[PDB]
Amino acid sequence: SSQAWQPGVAMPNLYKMQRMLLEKCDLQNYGDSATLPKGIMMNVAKYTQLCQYLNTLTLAVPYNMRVIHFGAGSDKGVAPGTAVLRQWLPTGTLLVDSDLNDFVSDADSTLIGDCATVHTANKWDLIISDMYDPKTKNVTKENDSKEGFFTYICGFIQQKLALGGSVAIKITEHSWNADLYKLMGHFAWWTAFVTNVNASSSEAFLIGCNYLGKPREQIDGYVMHANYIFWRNTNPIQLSSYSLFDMSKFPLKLRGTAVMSLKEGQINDMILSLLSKGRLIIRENNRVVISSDVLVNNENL
Amino acid sequence: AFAVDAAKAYKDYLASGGQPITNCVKMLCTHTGTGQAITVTPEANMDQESFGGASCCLYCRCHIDHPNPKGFCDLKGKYVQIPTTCANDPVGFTLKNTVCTVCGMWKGYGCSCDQL
Ligand SMILES: CC(C)C[C@H](N)C(=O)N1C[C@H](O)C[C@](C)(O)[C@@H](n2cnc3c2c(=O)n(C)c(=O)n3C)C1
Ligand SMILES: C[S@@+](CC[C@H](N)C(=O)[O-])C[C@H]1O[C@@H](n2cnc3c(N)ncnc32)[C@H](O)[C@@H]1O
Ligand SMILES: [Cl-]
Ligand SMILES: [Zn+2]
Ligand SMILES: [Zn+2]
Repeated sequence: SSQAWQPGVAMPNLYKMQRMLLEKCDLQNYGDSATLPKGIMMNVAKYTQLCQYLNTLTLAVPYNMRVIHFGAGSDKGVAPGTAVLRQWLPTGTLLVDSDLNDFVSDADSTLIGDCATVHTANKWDLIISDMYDPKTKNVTKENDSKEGFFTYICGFIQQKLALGGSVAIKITEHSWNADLYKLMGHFAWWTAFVTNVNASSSEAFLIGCNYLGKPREQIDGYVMHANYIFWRNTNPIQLSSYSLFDMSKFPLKLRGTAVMSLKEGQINDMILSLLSKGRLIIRENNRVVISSDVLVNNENL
Repeated sequence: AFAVDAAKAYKDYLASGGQPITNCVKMLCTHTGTGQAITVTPEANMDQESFGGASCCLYCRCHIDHPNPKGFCDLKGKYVQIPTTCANDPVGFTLKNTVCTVCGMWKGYGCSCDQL
């Protein structure tokens, strides 16, 4: 009932526990659009609701936080989602974004190129991805796990997400990857969150809350995506913009979460318990250095 | 001795009846903020809209060098408050107007330092 006053709807735990088979996604409210406040873009609204939901979880929020945002450019040449993330994150948070095509951004640094060309020396506290190829919405072909940028994202998380860190990765009916769902089991908690403003779409953000660096739970990703679609197919979400009108508690609280460098082998059950509670980040606190690989070619004669 | 003058070109285009630059990124906020011109987080008051700064910067949006001899952008990475009556052209507004160095309000749209 009250779901219309929330920023969106997270997949209830019982649907996560099913063993459904994958079906086509048929949303009753398909094609409907929410009424956005005057002059507000869908992507501003969408990221605001995502951030409002993230405010309800046990995110670690250290001093000198590091956040990276893939898929940040729009067809308009600007980065609406980055602008919302920077509003949401504490002032001074280091924010890097990236996209295939050129765009103008408020991030501290921007890398233009395929995500597979992005390398970073440091680990990150939060990874956001809006990466999406609309050519995947081919309803006439079978819906298999996709590779492409999802393969990169899975490796990036395992190699460069700090222990205690969190992610939010955009998926849809056809844009999904089984190993990414499997990796959700390496977090203390996970969900698939649907924004109320975009509830007529099969889009969701797959959210991993507090990374543990090892499986807490064995998740079959083909089954979990079928479970996700089953949920969407059987649970119409009323489009709603209601939460956009109350921003008083929007900013992410600067928790000053502790950061420690530790070697694998110092990670005991007390450490894992603190990681699982949003009370600790494990990574080095060096300087943040990034780069984009550039392919060189000379096309002459 | 030649440099492109983008400011003047946009001012002349506007006067010629041209459509203001679009897709400036408008933020959701309380509209109970300080009303200062350029801030690290949205600060629109009741008579303003807040926008992501890069999207309101002529030089950022046109992919040209900033006039600063060092190339630094006043707006990028910040939020700009624009009077609601002028929010159809934030880029025009930020170009044409000036921030009071004392109180941080826009000259003539919040700055009262020059009053008795
Ligand atoms: C605007 C109307 C309400 C359309 C109505 N809903 C409808 O009649 N169709 C007929 C099709 O045959 C397929 C389907 C599954 O019945 C409907 N549909 C429902 N959810 C969908 C779709 C869809 O295509 N695509 C591509 C999606 O991505 N999702 C999430 C669309
Ligand atoms: C929905 S859009 C971006 C919306 C954007 N976040 C916003 O805030 O308006 C999807 C984006 O994902 C990007 N992207 C898609 N595939 C990519 C890939 N292999 N590598 C890097 N970026 C990709 C696209 O260029 C595209 O801009
Ligand atoms: Cl499972
Ligand atoms: Zn600029
Ligand atoms: Zn003044």
